[PDB]
Amino acid sequence: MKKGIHPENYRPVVFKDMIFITRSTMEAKETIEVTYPLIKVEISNTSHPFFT
Amino acid sequence: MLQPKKTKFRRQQKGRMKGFAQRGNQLSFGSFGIKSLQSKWITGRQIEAARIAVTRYMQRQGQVWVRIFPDKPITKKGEGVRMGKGKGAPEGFVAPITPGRIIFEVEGVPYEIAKEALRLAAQKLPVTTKFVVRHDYDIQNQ
Amino acid sequence: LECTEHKESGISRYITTKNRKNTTQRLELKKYNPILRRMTLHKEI
Amino acid sequence: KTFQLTGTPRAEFGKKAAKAIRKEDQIPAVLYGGKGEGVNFIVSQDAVRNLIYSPEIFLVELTVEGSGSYKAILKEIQFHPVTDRIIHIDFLQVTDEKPVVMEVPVVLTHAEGVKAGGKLSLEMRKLKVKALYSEIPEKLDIDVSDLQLGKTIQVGELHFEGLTLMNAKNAVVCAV
Amino acid sequence: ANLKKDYQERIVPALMKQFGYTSVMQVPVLKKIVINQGLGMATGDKKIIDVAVSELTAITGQKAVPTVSKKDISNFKLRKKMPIGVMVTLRREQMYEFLERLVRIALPRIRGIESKLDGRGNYTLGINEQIIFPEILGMNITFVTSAQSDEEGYALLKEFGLPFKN
Amino acid sequence: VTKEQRRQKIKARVRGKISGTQEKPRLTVFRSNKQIYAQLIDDIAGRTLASASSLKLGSKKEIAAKVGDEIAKAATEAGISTVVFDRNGYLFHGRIKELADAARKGGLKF
Amino acid sequence: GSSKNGRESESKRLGVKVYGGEMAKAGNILVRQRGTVHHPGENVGIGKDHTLYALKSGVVVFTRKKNDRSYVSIKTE
RNA sequence: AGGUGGUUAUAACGUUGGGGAUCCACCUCUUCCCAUCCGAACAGAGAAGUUAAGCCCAACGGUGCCGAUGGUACUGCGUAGUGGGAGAGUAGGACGCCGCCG
RNA sequence: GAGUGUAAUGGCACAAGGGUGCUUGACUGGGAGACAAACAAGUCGCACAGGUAGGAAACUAGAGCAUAGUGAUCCGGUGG
RNA sequence: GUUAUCAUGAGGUAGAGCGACUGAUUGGAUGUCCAGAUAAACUCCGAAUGCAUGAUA
Ligand SMILES: [Mg+2]
Ligand SMILES: [Mg+2]
Ligand SMILES: [Mg+2]
Ligand SMILES: [Mg+2]
Ligand SMILES: [Mg+2]
Ligand code: NA
Ligand code: NA
Ligand code: NA
Ligand code: NA
Repeated sequence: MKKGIHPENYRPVVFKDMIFITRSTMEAKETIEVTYPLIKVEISNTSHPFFT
Repeated sequence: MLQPKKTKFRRQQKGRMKGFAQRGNQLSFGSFGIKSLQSKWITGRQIEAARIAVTRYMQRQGQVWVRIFPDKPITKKGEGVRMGKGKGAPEGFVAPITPGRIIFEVEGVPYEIAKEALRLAAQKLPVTTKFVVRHDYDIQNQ
Repeated sequence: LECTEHKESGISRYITTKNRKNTTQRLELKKYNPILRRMTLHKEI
Repeated sequence: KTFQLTGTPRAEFGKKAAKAIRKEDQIPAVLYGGKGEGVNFIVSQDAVRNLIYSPEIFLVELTVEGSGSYKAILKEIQFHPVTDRIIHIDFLQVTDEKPVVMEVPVVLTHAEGVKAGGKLSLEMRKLKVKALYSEIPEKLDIDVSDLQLGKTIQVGELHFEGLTLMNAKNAVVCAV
Repeated sequence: ANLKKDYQERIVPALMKQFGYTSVMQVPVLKKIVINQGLGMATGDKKIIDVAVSELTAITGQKAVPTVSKKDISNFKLRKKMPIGVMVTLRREQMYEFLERLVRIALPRIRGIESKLDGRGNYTLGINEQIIFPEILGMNITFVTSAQSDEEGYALLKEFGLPFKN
Repeated sequence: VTKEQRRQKIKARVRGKISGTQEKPRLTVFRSNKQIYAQLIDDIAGRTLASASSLKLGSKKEIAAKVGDEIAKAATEAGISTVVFDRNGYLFHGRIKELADAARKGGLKF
Repeated sequence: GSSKNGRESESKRLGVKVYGGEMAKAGNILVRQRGTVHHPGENVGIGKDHTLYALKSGVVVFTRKKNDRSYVSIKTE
């Protein structure tokens, strides 16, 4: 909350499972139709065997 | 020999025994014991000799309690040493006792054996003593 | 390593101590100048 | 279970009065409990000789002359350090209103099996019990016909009557 | 605000149904997610304390601080001045967004999770690899709940989506 | 540790030097979530000399002015000036400052 | 044969100087103490070495309070 | 059901129940006064919600606290007398008592 | 049951223990009255005038939680 | 000035105690508990005397 110290780039982005926008720092080089910031990931919790 | 595992101080001022014992004048563990009629310092060597004597009697059936522990350091100067120049060479520990304090407690043996076993122990001690039986004792069940 | 100090600037002087290996810069404190009857800066000599 | 005691009135108090009392082979004594103040009176060494010097316990039926008649139990005996003679007694008044803690003898009444060899050992000689004064046994019998090997009967693992075993539960009342 | 709606709109209306509270203030609510890691190796090589700060900030999104020692133990070369820990205390929505970054992507990237709490209802997690997250020498994770026993804590815990076990 | 043990700790620190006599009575304030109160107290006597509050009377800081002024009129009639202001475990800020400022701006040397 | 002892320092003559009931002039020393064995009450001040002294003339009063804490104060008129 | 004092806990701590007219509180959000790694604390802005918790009331001898009478220890004077009289423990007491303001 | 640079003892919760913001009162002229006391020495403390620091203010500040860390006179040095 | 009486005050000795601290310590059941017990440099307690102040004789 303090001005300054907090690092920037913390902007919303939707992760891909291989879609849910979540405020995260990691800004992968991509875009998508706003909610442009996108990151591609491997099997999420929807595809992990034991987790499902 | 009975002595503290460690002490805070190496020397101690020789105190003063004043009156009758107000603690440890009653039997708690056994049914028979011996109690002092004088005030005196009791040494560890005296206690070990008396305990071996009472344990030698009663064969191997019964339990003996020592109800005093020597925690008072004493010293002695020695021959050819004049007065002054500080305290002398250490000489072990003693336990100060006053009249009424119980020394040896015995249980597990009939009345006559206990009376005789503590008589042998009292004859190794520097103070005259007295036999005590607990007031709830039963002469018709031993 | 704690020596006498004399802060200056009749003249106005204040005597005090300080550790010469801990405080290595000359002392400079505001004190009351009796001659001027107001606070002025006194520096070590 | 019952003892007959009587005692004379006591008026003076202090170092001088008490020393003169025992000069006649008497004992100062007090009685207190529940409603009302205490009672100061005098008993004799002959009178209380069989009340205290005994393996038994009794409910003292006390008749203090000049004051009245009550029921009491032994609470505290004061002994001389050297002579081991009685110098003071206080009796707790007992009524049928609330329980009272007292310790009754416990007797190991045959031994279990062949037994481990002359053991049959009574360890805890007395057990604290709280109950109405007219519910306290004269004795605490136990039957011992099980576990002739290394065993122990605890204080908690026993139920006698409408008593209450306050005698430091999870302890050991017999063994071997 | 990803699991925030899922909790207030959906998860809360079920906790009261089962445990049967007479109100809505008796239901457990995790209040913070504390993260920490021990840097005893930094007692002899302290250049790896700043790097931990930089890594411990890209994950949660909010700056962390060093933790100074508190004891004088020679067996760890420890005197009561050294920085040997880095902690971050996420709270309110900051832990809400962080929680979704973990239940979906952290446990999935594991090479599930133990079921044992402190007894007051605070599940703590020590993961031995820091690359389990996207932005990245493990780090502790503690969810301090408003529950009372493990029963109430577990119901709040499993509703979020924590993989847990059995 | 529970929003009150600290306040009582701060209360006793302030009371270590601030009290009230027949002259210079103590000005005491209590801040609730919705209201605000004031009281003039004579510690030697133990009784309250005057009072004001906003229970029966803008944002919360805008209402502390009226409490800070209504306590002046009550003390103005009774003949009180040069009161001493105690924090009562409250930081000197916000609503509490406006109450103190209004009391000073009136007839009291708070 | 020797002693490693034989040392001592001068005693400081500490303690209560004006007892409860007596009259004090302003400035009078009431208690010399190490620490606040006694605490300053009304009209009583404390020095650098915890010396208790009278700020006003009057009657010396001792008073025990919570946790058996002792206070010294002067009763004026 | 609040604020603020006096009385050295017989006043404290705790346990089990009750309480939402209005109050106290938790509660909601950080644009502003102000604050920490974090509106957790502190501060500001509100009344959408609850008595669940703090808080207050009833009952409880549970932990602590108070505590006789008698006897004893010790002791001033004096050479057994003449005066003072503990500590511990036991009967018991105690779930406060009083002022001001709203 | 910790800490309080340093022995021991006494003290400390409104902390005298731990943090930060600003500061130099580790002030000029002072000593009503006491403690202690062979002397020489030692200790605590004013009232108010001048000018400051912190504070919203009340107020506090003539060094440090206290008690050791020391050396007369003669004779010389330095600044007014 | 002294002594007595009354009023007021501050004590930490004798004694006592040890789940009130520190150190030491006995036996049991088994760090937990039940008993037993110690000290110039231990104290949750605590006299008798003595001491200070005022008044009267
Ligand atoms: Mg000395
Ligand atoms: Mg008496
Ligand atoms: Mg003078
Ligand atoms: Mg003694
Ligand atoms: Mg003793
Ligand atoms: Na000497
Ligand atoms: Na006598
Ligand atoms: Na007593
Ligand atoms: Na002990």
